[PDB]
Amino acid sequence: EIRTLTVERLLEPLVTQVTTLVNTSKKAHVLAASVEQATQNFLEKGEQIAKESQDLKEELVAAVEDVRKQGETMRIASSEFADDPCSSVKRGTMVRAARALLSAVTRLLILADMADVMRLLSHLKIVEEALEAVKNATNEQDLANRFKEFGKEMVKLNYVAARRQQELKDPHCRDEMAAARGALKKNATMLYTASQAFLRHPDVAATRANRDYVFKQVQEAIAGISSAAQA
Repeated sequence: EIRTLTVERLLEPLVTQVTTLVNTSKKAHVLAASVEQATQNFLEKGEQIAKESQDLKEELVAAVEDVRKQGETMRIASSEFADDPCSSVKRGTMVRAARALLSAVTRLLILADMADVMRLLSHLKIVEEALEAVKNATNEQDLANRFKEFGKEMVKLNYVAARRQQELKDPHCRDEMAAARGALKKNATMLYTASQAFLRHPDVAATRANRDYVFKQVQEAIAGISSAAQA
C-alpha cells in the first residue's frame, strides 16, 4: 500500500472498472468500454506526470509506454472476452491481461512517488547545507550572504514540501510533517540570531553552545520532514 491522494485518485477509477469487468454479452462490452475509457484518461494523466517530472524522467516515459502496451493487450483480450462471455479460456486471457495492466500502472505510480520524494530530499539536503554555511560564517557580512543563499533555497523547498504535505492521506503523517516544517522555519531565524550573538560575543561560551544547539535543532527538523514525507 502506497498512501498519497494522487495515487489513490488515479488508481481508483481504473481499478474499479477492471475489477467489475473481471467479476462478470451486450453489457460485458459496456464494461470493457468503460475500462478502455478509464485506461485512456489515466494514460493522459500519466504522460502529463512524465512531462512535469524533473527526476527519473526517461524511466517515467518508458513506464507510460509500458502502460500503453498492457492497455492495448487488455482491450483486445477484453473485447474477445466480451464477444464470448462464458468462455473460460478467453476469461483467463482477459484476467491475466488485467493483472498485467494494473501491475504496469502500479509500477508507474511507485516510480512517480519516488521521483517526488527525491525532489523533496534534494531540496532538503541543499537547505541543510546552506544553513550549515550560516552556522559556520565568521563575520556579519558573510553571515548575511550565507543567509541570503539559504533563503533562495528555502523558498524552493517550501512549496515542494507543502505540496508533499497536501498529498499525504494519513493526517497523523500530514500534521507531523507540518510541525517539522514549522520547526525548520523557526530554527532558521533562531540560527541566524544565535550566529549573530556569537559574532557579537565570541568570548562568551554560552553563545557558541547555543548556536551549536540550534543547528542541531535544524538538523532534527530536516530529518523530521524527510521522515514524515516518506510516510
